[PDB]
Amino acid sequence: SVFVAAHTSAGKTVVAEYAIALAQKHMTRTIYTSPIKALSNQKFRDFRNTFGDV
RNA sequence: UUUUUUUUUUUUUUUUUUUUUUUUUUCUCCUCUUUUUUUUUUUU
Repeated sequence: SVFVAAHTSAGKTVVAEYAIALAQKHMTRTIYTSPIKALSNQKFRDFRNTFGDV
């Protein structure tokens, strides 16, 4: 279990997409929670063309 | 000078069967009178 306290936004997302890529090697599922509508779809768009299905 | 968030119309389909109209009651029952019975025959 990891807690992160930093300042840059995308810098914290590296471990997030590390876990996301790690799930498909484990065949499990992951949930991403974004408590704002604009950011909720930006990560989906970022990871759609990047890999897999979101 | 009034921001931000609260998903939606149950899943399933590629199961066998070798009979035949109907169907099941009603009891014994005083017949009145000119008769033997006439008769061939011919014209259809």
